Amino acid sequence: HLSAKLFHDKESLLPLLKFLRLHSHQGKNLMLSEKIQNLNTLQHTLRKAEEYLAELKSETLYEEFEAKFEEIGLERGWGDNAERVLDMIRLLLDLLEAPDPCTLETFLGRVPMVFNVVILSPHGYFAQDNVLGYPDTGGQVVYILDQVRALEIEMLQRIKQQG
Amino acid sequence: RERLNETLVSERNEVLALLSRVEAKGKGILQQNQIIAEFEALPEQTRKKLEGGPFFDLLKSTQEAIVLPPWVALAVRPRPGVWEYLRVNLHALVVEELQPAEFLHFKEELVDGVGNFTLELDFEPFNASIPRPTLHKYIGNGVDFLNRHLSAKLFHDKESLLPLLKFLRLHSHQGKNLMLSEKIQNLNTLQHTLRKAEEYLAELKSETLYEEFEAKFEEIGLERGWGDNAERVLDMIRLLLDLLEAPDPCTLETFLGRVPMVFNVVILSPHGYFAQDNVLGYPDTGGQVVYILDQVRALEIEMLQRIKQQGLNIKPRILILTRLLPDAVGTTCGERLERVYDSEYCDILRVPFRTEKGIVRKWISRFEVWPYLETYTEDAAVELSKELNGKPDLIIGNYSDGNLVASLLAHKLGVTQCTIAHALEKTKYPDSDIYWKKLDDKYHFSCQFTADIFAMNHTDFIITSTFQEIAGSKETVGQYESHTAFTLPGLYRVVHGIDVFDPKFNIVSPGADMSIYFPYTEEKRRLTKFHSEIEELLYSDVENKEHLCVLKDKKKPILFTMARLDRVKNLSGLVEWYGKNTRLRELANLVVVGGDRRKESKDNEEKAEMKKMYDLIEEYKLNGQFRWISSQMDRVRNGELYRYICDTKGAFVQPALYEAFGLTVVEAMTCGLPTFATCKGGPAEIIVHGKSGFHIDPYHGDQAADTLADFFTKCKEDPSHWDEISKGGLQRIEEKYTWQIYSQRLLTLTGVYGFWKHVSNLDRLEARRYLEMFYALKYRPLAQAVPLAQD
Amino acid sequence: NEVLALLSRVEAKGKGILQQNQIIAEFEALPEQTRKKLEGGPFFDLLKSTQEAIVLPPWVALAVRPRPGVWEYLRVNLHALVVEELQPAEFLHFKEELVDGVKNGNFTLELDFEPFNASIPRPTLHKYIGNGVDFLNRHLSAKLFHDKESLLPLLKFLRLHSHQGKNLMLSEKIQNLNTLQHTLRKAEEYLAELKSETLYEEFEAKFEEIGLERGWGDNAERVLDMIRLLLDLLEAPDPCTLETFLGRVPMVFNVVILSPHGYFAQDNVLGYPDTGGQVVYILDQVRALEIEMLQRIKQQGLNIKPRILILTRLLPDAVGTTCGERLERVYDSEYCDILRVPFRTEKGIVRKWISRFEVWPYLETYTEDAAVELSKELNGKPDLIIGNYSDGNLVASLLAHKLGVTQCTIAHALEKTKYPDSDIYWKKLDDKYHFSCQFTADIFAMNHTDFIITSTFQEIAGSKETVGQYESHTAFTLPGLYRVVHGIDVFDPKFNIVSPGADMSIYFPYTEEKRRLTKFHSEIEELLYSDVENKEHLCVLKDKKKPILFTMARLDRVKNLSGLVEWYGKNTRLRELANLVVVGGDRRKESKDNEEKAEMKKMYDLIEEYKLNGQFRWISSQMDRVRNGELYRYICDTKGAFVQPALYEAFGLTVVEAMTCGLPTFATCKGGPAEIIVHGKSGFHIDPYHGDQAADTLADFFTKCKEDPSHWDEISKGGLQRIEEKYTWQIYSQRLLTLTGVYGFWKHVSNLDRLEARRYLEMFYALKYRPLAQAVPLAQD
Ligand SMILES: O=c1ccn([C@@H]2O[C@H](COP(=O)(O)OP(=O)(O)O)[C@@H](O)[C@H]2O)c(=O)[nH]1
Ligand SMILES: O=c1ccn([C@@H]2O[C@H](COP(=O)(O)OP(=O)(O)O)[C@@H](O)[C@H]2O)c(=O)[nH]1
Ligand SMILES: O=c1ccn([C@@H]2O[C@H](COP(=O)(O)OP(=O)(O)O)[C@@H](O)[C@H]2O)c(=O)[nH]1
Ligand SMILES: OC[C@H]1O[C@](O)(CO)[C@@H](O)[C@@H]1O
Ligand SMILES: OC[C@H]1O[C@](O)(CO)[C@@H](O)[C@@H]1O
Ligand SMILES: OC[C@H]1O[C@](O)(CO)[C@@H](O)[C@@H]1O
Ligand SMILES: [K+]
Ligand SMILES: [K+]
Ligand SMILES: [K+]
Repeated sequence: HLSAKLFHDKESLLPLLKFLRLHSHQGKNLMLSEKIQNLNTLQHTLRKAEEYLAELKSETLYEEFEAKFEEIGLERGWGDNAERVLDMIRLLLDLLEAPDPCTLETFLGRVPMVFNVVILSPHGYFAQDNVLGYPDTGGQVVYILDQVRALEIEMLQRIKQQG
Repeated sequence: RERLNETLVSERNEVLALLSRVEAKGKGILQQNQIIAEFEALPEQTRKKLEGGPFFDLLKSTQEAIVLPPWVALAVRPRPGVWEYLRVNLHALVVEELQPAEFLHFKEELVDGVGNFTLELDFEPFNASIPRPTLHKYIGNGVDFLNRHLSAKLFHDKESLLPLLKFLRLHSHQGKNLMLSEKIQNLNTLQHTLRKAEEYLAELKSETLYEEFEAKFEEIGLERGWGDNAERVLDMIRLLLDLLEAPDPCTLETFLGRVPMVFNVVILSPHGYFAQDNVLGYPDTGGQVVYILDQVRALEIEMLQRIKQQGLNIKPRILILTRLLPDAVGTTCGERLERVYDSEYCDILRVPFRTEKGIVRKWISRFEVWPYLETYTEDAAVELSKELNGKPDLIIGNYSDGNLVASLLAHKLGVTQCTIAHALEKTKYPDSDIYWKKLDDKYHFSCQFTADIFAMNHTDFIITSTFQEIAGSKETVGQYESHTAFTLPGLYRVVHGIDVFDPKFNIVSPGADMSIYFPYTEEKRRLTKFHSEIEELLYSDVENKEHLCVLKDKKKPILFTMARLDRVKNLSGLVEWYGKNTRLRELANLVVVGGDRRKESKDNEEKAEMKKMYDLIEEYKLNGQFRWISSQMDRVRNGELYRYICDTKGAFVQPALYEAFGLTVVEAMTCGLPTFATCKGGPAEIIVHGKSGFHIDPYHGDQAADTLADFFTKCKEDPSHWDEISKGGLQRIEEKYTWQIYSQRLLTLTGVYGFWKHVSNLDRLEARRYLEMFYALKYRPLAQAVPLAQD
Repeated sequence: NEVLALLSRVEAKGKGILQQNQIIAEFEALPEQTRKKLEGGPFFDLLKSTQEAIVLPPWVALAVRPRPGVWEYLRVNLHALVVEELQPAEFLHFKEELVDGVKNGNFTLELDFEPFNASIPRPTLHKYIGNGVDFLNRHLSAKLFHDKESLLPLLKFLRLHSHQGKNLMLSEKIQNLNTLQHTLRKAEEYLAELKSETLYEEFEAKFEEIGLERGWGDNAERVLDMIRLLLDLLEAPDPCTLETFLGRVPMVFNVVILSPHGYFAQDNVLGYPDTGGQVVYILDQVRALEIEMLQRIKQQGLNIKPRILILTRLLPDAVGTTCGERLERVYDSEYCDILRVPFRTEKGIVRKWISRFEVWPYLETYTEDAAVELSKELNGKPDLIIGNYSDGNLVASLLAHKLGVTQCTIAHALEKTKYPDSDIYWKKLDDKYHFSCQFTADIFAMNHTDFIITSTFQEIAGSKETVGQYESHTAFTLPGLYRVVHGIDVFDPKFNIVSPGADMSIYFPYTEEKRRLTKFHSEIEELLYSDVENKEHLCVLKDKKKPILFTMARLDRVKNLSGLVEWYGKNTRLRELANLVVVGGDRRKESKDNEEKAEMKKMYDLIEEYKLNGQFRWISSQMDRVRNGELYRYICDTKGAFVQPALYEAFGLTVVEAMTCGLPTFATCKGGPAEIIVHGKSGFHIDPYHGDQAADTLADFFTKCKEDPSHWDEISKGGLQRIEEKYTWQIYSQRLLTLTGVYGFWKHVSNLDRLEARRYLEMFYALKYRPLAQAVPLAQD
């Protein structure tokens, strides 16, 4: 649905830009800067970013080309090296041109997003010992402990990969 | 309009940048390419240039510098497919940017000097239907774009889905019903029918043959064409259910590619001597022929598998329509119907040219066939009507006459159309657009350019062999691209000819037949049966129509080339470069194959070119370092010939002023022979300089010649150097140019565009009338103008 | 009735290879058969509605017109039955076989405009034919309704609107619908408290600050109304409000009118070949258009001085006329001038008058020259361009294109309908009439123009039984040249019926004595009643007391005056009842025109053959409208009648002129007069194809009026009332100006989709007209 609504409808694409422009965490600005006010300069910048990066060595750290990026309106979060920033930028360019579901998902999943997570489990005796089997204390408790542990490994992984 | 700024740098660099803008004025009343615009005062400048700052922008990318009265106009191309036209004047200031139609006005004043209501062709209005990619990535990728649009349009729009239903509902072959029967009158029942089918089918065994459930299917409204077994019928049913629900690009393409569609194929290749033997190297007879022959073989094999897999027994037929030449002796060009070697279903179908005085017997040059094509279309319609069982499912045009005809044919018969340029003469003959009038009596370029612009927009999709054929490179303009804005002063002005972003361009790269051309290093496969013949061909002391001069030293590496002999192929030029460079003549022997000296020659360029070769031999005293070999018509022996050059550790050089694709380049590499190809056109893309081969510049040949001397010099020092490039090439080929994926791609495209054709019928209706009128009132007159051949 | 149709289909086959019209198809077929007719069933109506049937040996093709604008094409084998549906293109194949022996080339050009115009949905109703502005209004109204993207055009339009560098409406300060909104409200409060009559000079200082430029009104009351209209459009657009506003915005200041052929002047011309109602129409038009134009410019609070140029051809050697001067003021106007530019070639300018059928090779250069010459005359560029007839429409299109101006076209006649089967038979007519050129320009300007003005409904869609002038251009073919599958649509929103009128100061009832111009009587008496035969008038009337059967017109084949003379000549009863007075041809000089020259011989001969002396007075061209008006009123005095026996008449200003004077009129039923007159009420119809009946009908009128004198006065009154209601110049000027505004704006909205049609017509002009035009032999001095 998004993939289709996102195809050459300008009034449709703006939201994605607002998203990336407003996107920030803990006072640090992410993805697009405030210097980018519209799809036009967004398209322009992304392109300008592609040309440049295409030339650098794959494993080049974001820090190197960071100076240039900050000028043209690009803040952190695209990737840790040039290779990863390259793909991420290429994907977004694609969403602006010819949106498809695989691309839409793959990109929205890559944007560093989940940092702080709140999980709600009020009832039962929720603990890591001397609990399981008490009234109301059961698979939910077991499920949630396994979940956060797994979830934390991924979140670190994703935070690292996006630089 | 950013590029009109970096030039305002006259305020900073002025006393310098108005110099290069001068030493151009010191050429005068003309135009010149980057080679000239750049290599003029820029290199010929003094250290008082120091212009390697902000200004190198426009110079470095400026396609043509057109000198005029005090005003000089530049054409600047920031990115492929984007054009800004500018004019300042020489010494003086005030440089103002120009509109497209206006920039052409300035080009026309360069010849005629001044026809107010003189025609403008503009196609941009006639296509705004689907939007167009602004992204480099989608150039030559258009089907991927059309898919994504089609997917979107199809997504939950009731009315929007109906087209797909009707498509499968009407669809049929030779009166037999395929896909959906007439029972399904709306999406409601189709949704329901498909669902019930999947139920029944999901239950049965994987390998269960269609015949089992055909009974049930026929009952519920489903005819054949879904698959041979149940496993395949299931997949197809799911694909469709999915396009009904939540369409996506991968699915749409997959399903549309899969529907049984292409059974009868019609291929137009009228000009030249089209045959499987005793032809190649003749005028107009060359890579287009080789390409079509490999093409149909591959296409047949894929078609057969698709038909089998979909649960059909239908017999495919592929016809190559060309001209019947009753008088070409020693060829088969006189026989109406001929089976293509190694195919069951591919046939050459020959139809004669005629006027009201009866058939026209003699061979005619590809530049002169125009008057004959419309009657050819009529007559071919009739003949292919006779041979074909049912009508054509796909029509593919080739080159200008072929594309012209295939357009007419497809309009007439109502069939999906593809075109393949194979070359575009406007890029091969520089400024032949602006200067067309003085060239017309010889090349009749007025008809061709018209046929080209006509077919280009008339076709449903276009196949190209490279990206360069569409948008070229970052530095230089593409072959199609150069047709976007041009003028033929006095005739008409093309404001928008074609758009490098049009969703109809698809790049499908051909290959070389791998049983003919393989690595020289496989001994088990070498054809030694041929070595006597080849030893004679290269090294014998007999001079005759088969070969001229002689090689004194038989152990040198051979510098090899092969091609039709015409001016653009530039074989004479290479012979000169070689002649002048003494170090190179020392290291290697020149062996050139082109032109047929067994018979007196009827082609203008060929004749001219034979004259130069004859002279050059005398001028540079080529005897003993040179061997001039006549046209080699047998591809099989040709394969062994390439490999043989490999044994000597030589190279293949292709010195053309422009080369639209260059199969010989693909061939040489496939054999493992290190290749030096021209940087103008396709080989620029085929070869990665230094890795899979090298590039040379036909405009600086003395440099080309010495580059070659460096290469041989290195290999004598380090023989592993020769091997390095040999492998580079072998790999590039395996990676890029091969026939396997070709047919699959081609069939899939036909499926997608065929359906697209039906949705979008309503908005192309205007462009259809436009194109009808262009042909009627522009082409027909120009063609009738062309002199008839005299028997 | 499977046994019957095989019969009529036989009778129709017996006629052989030809086409037959309903006048014949079913006219011979249905009644001329046995009593086997029994046809009151369904299959009857099919034939009864058939416009033509083209019969070839195995087959007959039928064009069926159930309702105006609605066509079906069918074929039937004359044996075996089997009716078969047919596409317009396939039906046209038949005509092409009928003539050349085979269809036009398989790849020969088919003109089809349908896919082009389609930008806006077609009206299906009879009511909207000729009413197109009404329809375009409901469309814009809706497209405008609460659509941001759709209101911008109106802002952009109003923001760029200017004249001669003086800004109008909105200034550059207003960049968006929001500030426009805010400003209009701000402007609304202000003007609400002010006195109605406060002049724009007062609040002018204020408006300029908030971005409002001049042209909203002359006083506060008017600026207020207008601003509120715009508020409404931005809020809740409706058709009436939209039109009113668009018609109010000051737009037309400079007007360019194209009328190149004939001898175009204010005196000493009318009745000369090619010189006739088109000239009259245009003169009355500019006069009235100027008045309204001044009216509006004042009201919107502007001081601009209008200009109206009528571009025509400079004829240096036409003597006795003013056709030799470059600039001429139109009598009774401040701002209207005739502007003459000469025809020329490489060899220099061409002196001699050239017939309308021959001008084509000259029309392109004319346009270029005209452009240059009107650039000198006009202050600013043209705000409106009006094409007239074929050569005029052709040149009006090229100018409109060149200058980017709003284009209207007025046919004034369409030759294809005047010369039956001139499309299918075009080839044998061409050396003489060059219809390949003309039809080409017709089709070209018809589509190229922004809107079209007609003088009658019949001019578009005809009547229930008969095809319309434009309607006949929808599907037609010119064997060997090209095929027109869809050339025009009778329902096209660009059509507008705006009826012209007769100048009310020149033509009025014969019964107002104070107004009659008696100073003319001496002359007219000699004109009608004198015993002298000369180049001014031929023969002589024996009895001055009989009523006069009067007609006046250009003298040519189609006006069919030699016909009327013959009808009258044959019929003794008519001859005793009244004298025939025919005004046509100028016999003072040698006639340089083909039809007129031949038409004169026909006339002369008839005079001898029918012994016309004593009953007949043949008068030369009366070139002065003033005396002519009185001449009309004199015919009234005798209790005579006006008769207009054309084979076809596109509109018929004479018929109007007659009726306006109170002179009972019998006019041809072929073409415009059919709509103008209501048989038995406003006058009577006659059929030029049955003359002897036309005559008898006239004799009957006169016999009646003799027995009952008050019967003459009934028709007289009916004619007068009819005119008062339908044909008058007053509204014309309002409508035309309004239309120019609505269509002017639509230009900016629809521009996206006329780009396609624009390139289509460009190629048609370039590769079709030009070549044809150049093929026409040039005149030689
Ligand atoms: O005495 C007990 C009972 C339960 N469990 C664990 O609690 C979870 C029960 O989850 P399940 O989904 O099976 O049932 P639920 O308690 O969620 O209804 C499982 O991990 C059990 O191994 C346990 O560790 N000790
Ligand atoms: O004397 C000749 C000349 C041509 N060729 C073949 O003709 C084709 C030429 O194709 P290319 O694209 O290189 O040149 P084109 O003729 O298309 O311009 C290649 O397959 C060559 O092997 C050949 O076999 N013998
Ligand atoms: O000898 C003539 C003939 C014509 N007229 C005028 O020319 C016009 C003819 O217009 P109409 O539309 O009736 O016929 P048209 O000439 O336009 O075909 C009328 O105003 C006539 O009064 C005239 O004044 N004197
Ligand atoms: O009904 C299942 C119950 O057990 C839990 O998994 C907790 O162990 C909860 O979901 C709920 O209290
Ligand atoms: O223009 C090059 C020529 O050679 C061909 O490849 C045929 O061998 C054609 O494309 C064209 O006739
Ligand atoms: O075709 C009728 C003729 O009469 C006119 O109305 C002018 O008197 C013109 O439109 C045309 O020349
Ligand atoms: K951000
Ligand atoms: K079917
Ligand atoms: K304004």
